Amino acid sequence: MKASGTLREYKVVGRCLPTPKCRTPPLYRMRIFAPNHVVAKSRFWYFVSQLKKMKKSSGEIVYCGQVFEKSPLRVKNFGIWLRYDSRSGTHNMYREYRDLTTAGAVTQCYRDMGARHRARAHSIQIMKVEEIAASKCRRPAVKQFHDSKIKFPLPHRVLRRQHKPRFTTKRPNTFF
Amino acid sequence: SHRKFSAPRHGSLGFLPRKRSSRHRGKVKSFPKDDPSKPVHLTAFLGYKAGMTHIVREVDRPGSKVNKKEVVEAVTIVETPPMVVVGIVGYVETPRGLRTFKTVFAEHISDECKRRFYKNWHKSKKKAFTKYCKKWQDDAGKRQLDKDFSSMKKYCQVIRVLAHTQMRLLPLRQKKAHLMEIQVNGGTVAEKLDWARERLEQQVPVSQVFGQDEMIDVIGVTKGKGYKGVTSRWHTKKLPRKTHRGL
Amino acid sequence: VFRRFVEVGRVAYVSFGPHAGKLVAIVDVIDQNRALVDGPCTRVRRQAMPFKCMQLTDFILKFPHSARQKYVRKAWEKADINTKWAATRWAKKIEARERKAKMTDFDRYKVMKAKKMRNRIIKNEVKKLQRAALLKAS
Amino acid sequence: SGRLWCKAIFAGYKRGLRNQREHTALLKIEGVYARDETEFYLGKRCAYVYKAKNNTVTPGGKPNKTRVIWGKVTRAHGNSGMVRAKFRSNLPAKAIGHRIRVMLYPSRI
Amino acid sequence: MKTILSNQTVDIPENVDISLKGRTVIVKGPRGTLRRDFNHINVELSLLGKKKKRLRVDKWWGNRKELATVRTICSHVQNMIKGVTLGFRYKMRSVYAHFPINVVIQENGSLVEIRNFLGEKYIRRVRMRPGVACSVSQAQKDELVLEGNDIELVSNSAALIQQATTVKNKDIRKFLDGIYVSEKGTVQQA
Amino acid sequence: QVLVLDGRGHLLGRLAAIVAKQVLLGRKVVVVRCEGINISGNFYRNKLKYLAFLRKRMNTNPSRGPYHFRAPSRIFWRTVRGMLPHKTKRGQAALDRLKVFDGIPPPYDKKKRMVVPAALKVVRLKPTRKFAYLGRLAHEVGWKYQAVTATLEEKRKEKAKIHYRKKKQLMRLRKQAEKNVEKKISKFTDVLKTHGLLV
RNA sequence: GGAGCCUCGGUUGGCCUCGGAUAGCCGGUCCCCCGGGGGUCCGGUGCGGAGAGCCCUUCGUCCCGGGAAACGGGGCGGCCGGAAAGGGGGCCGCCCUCUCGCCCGUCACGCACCGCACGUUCGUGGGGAACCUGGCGCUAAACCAUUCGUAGACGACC
Repeated sequence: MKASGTLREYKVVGRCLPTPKCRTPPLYRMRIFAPNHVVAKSRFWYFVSQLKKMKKSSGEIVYCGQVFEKSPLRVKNFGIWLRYDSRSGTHNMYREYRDLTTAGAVTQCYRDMGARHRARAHSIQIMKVEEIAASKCRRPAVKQFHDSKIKFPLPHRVLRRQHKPRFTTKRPNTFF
Repeated sequence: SHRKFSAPRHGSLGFLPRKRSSRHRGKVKSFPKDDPSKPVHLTAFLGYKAGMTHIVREVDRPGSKVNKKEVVEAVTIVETPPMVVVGIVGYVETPRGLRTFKTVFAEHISDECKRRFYKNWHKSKKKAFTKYCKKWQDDAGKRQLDKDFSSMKKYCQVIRVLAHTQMRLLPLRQKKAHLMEIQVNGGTVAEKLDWARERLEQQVPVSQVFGQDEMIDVIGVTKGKGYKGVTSRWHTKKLPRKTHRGL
Repeated sequence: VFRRFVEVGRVAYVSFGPHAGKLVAIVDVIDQNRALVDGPCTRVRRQAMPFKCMQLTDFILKFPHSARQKYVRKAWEKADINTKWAATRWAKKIEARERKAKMTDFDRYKVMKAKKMRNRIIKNEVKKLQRAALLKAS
Repeated sequence: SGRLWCKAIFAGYKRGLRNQREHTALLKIEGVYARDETEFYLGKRCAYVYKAKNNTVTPGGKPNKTRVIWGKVTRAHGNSGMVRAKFRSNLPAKAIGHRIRVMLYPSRI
Repeated sequence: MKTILSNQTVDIPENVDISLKGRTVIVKGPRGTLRRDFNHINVELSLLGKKKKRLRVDKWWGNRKELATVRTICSHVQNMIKGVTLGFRYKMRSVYAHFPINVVIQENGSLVEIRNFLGEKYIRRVRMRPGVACSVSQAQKDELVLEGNDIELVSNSAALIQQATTVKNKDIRKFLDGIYVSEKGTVQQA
Repeated sequence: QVLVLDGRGHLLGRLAAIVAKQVLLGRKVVVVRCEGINISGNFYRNKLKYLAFLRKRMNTNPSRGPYHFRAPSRIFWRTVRGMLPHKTKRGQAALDRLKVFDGIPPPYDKKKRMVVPAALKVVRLKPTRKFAYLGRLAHEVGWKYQAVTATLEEKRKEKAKIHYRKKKQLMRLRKQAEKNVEKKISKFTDVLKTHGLLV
């Protein structure tokens, strides 16, 4: 699990091999977040082998599909439940974000945990991504965007293209 | 390992490159910092170390054991014949230091000062400053020197004056004078220049530059003693008698 | 102090990206550094563009903070941004930056000779204004 | 009665960090500062013009003292403006930082 | 996180007449005029309201430590309003045990002389800060009142003489001798 | 063909990196106003960072040891010297194309100065950090001409304001002139608009 | 101030300048106050009184017309301003000079060297030798040897 690129979401279902002892095994659905579907089906076995006694040698993937966003043009407040590991013991977390797709939020969560806690991607176990309303929010860094009349300027502007006219004559204005 | 008992180092590292000086005549490294409050004056002079003797005087430091008594103090005699102003030089304030702007000299220079501009006076034709001596007899030259003066009133900050001694008055063997820049400290630059221009070709006695019961600094060249070992230069302990390769 | 506020319904220009050189209206602000944006009558699909790749203008058009393309278009055409925009000093010196970029070589020669004579009438005229400026001062 | 070439500085050879391959020259042409701007210059014939002591016969002229080394622009180098060139003789190292011309005449316009 | 906005208005009475050139503010009124620079704090200073009754500072996208700079302007600008309509009056009591602190002021309240501190021969000649006018009060023996407008000067000058009269290499609990600040107040009431 | 660079508001390292490349490419550069250069970090940190440089002298003979130049121009010239292969010929041939000065000398005050915004303090710093003026740092290490240059640079300032005031007037007429010859440059202003030059 | 001969080479239109702010600037008007500054008001600000820029633009000519010019185009004498590492910068008279210079249009011509490379510049470049031609000029010093002894191993130094 290398959290490369924008993550996607996959609904992968599997089951044990059919045996004369048990006619048809039950089906197990998951929600995996992976860059490509190949490392999705691998990350699938990692979870099911610790919630069940099943391994890839005694299972079969039944459906490796990608699920798209129901409303990619709506802004949403996503609630993520984590299981990351530090250098000393593992912890449960509840991190909140604000994005357009759940995969857009999960990616954002992976960059943030790496940024705020120096945890690499192989240490984190996303367990629940729930769409919650603006009243059930808890983290203050996202509640501040709940305003029908939000209004804010752009402060002192970090001038880009600072190398295209590399040797100018005028002092570059930063107040737009 | 460490040094057993400490001991202060011999000699000073301040006066470090103990070499034969590159100047026979003492050279003023720093002049007093001027201020327009005081009237114009000189700050330096030039003299010749004659000899030494005693002095009996009445000590007047209240509190001492020697107060209101007689002491004998050793005093040096500095024969100082009056010096002759023969020129002025300007200086501009640069961020790279202090550059010399413009030099003006006198219409007539004594042969004592003209001795200095030659290495062999016997062979030379004594042609120095001749064509400069013929720059005060022409309307195209008198207005030239007026330009050189009226320029120093604008751009010069430090004005030093060029004076030389009078070797004829001395009893010495040599007759070649000693030149010296003497920083005129006083009022503003203009009156520092009018005062200096008027003093041209004139004698300047010590009473113009020093008073009595005053405290001054002496600059000069140490009495040379030649090539000396470590014991004479730095006074380090002579080794014990038993040493093989010298002590 | 600030005059242009990033708020719901401010028209913005676009600096880089595949949508550069177009106008686009801010629907709602998503993140600290990313906003949902939509220019319906400008060949710009509704999407999210970060604040780096946009330069907010001084046009405002009012509508609720999460309406769909149907309502923004009626608010874009009501205030009629396009015609007013192309009449601003900003867009006029934008369409003048491209009129110099596509200037052909023969057009470059027609503008050389045109410039040469307009720098001889102005220069000689200001020379007449100098021989009359010390005249009115002496 | 005018210049007919673009100004280009000969930066260095195609080097690694501890090896340089002198059969290829890195060229820095003025004004071009991106790979997408080098498309115009690919294939253009370049020239390092110098002058020496002895006289050399000149194509269509009198024996002067100037000599050239002809080359060509092979492919775009780096990610900003630079470009590789290949000359009929590997360029002398005393041309580093000196002006070499790139002409226009193999043009694709 | 970065808070989208944090502001703090400052209501001013009518006696004051504030004008501000950019991020520096000048204040004037009866007692004189004041002027402080704030080009080191990176805020928006907006002077709103017709007949200019209130001044507000802003801070967009500021973290914790920048938001701690929002009110310290509002506090700094209020002390300009006090130092223009009411002024500052720092009272100082010279408390001693055996040696009476002989303190005399020179040049109409601009230099402070301190003789016979702990029975010493030294004069702790203290130069005041320009804008401060010191004096010994009448109807009180061991007093030293400081006046002025800028609180950054009347207080700092007080700290000079309060740290000029310090006992060295003794027990500072036994040797309580020295001048100390006793009352921070205004010149006039309202 | 001479890059004249103004050091007012430039960061020391970010500017020296850009200068050193141009100098390596046969470009004669002059970095004027070295005392306006400012290093990042608070002042007491930078002073310590330079005082530790003054302490590295050859123990057996300091006269051969590292020459700690105190003038701001030579400090900036020193850091550029770091980014060049100054042991080789092409390195030493480079450094001769670089000429640094404190203040603005006469051969350059009447020329236009450039600005390198990729090395500009207003650009490359968050507006909460602290920075150390190279002039103040060099003075507190031994540059004994800070007072002189502060008046020589001030002198050429007011001598430039005279020129600027005589330049706005020298073009306020030019704006007023076209309003007085409008009918006879009309045929030359329209062609100067249809090809995007006077719009 | 004239032409040629060696040698070193690199370049191949110029930009003549406010200060400086960057959570702010820039230009005008001056209705305004004190001897230049402040305040004011009107405008500009993804800077167009923009370096994303400006300026100059070069095939040469010859007759004729149109627009623009007359104060212009080119010249010998003086004068001021200039010092941080100082323009061959500008002002006045001058005998001459031109409606030529630039832009629209005509007339015709200039090896049209037969598809092909170092072309086009800064260039009276730097340096060194010899020769031209005139004028205005200018007729020294250093070292040795000698002497000194304020100095000194010898040099050096006085």
